[PDB]
Amino acid sequence: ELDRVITYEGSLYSDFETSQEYNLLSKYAQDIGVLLWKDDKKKKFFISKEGNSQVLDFAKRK
Amino acid sequence: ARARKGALVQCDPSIKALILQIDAKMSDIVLEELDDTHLLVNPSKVEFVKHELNRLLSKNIYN
Repeated sequence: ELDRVITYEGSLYSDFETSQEYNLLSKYAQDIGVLLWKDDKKKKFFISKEGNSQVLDFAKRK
Repeated sequence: ARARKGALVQCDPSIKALILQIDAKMSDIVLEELDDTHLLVNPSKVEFVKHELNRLLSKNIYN
């Protein structure tokens, strides 16, 4: 269905060195309600434009 | 470790296929295939894609 196509602005995260790093940031993003999509097998996730700065800030504080 | 800006598009498999057809024709639309129901698209092309999908589906002479 076309009526069900949804788009979102934001940022795609990738290039994680470890499963633990990927899941840490993925979990934090879910906790604060800004994670829109993820794929554990690729270690990627997509964060809303609104939430991106908080996720970056958390990453830089670890 | 790396982040890139884009537009996430969530859609059914048949719509994903149609957007890929749009990209093949016009280029510079799809940045990444993410999974069976998700694409990363050029943010400046989102409205184009939505309009084109509406035309493809609504103006089909076999409707």
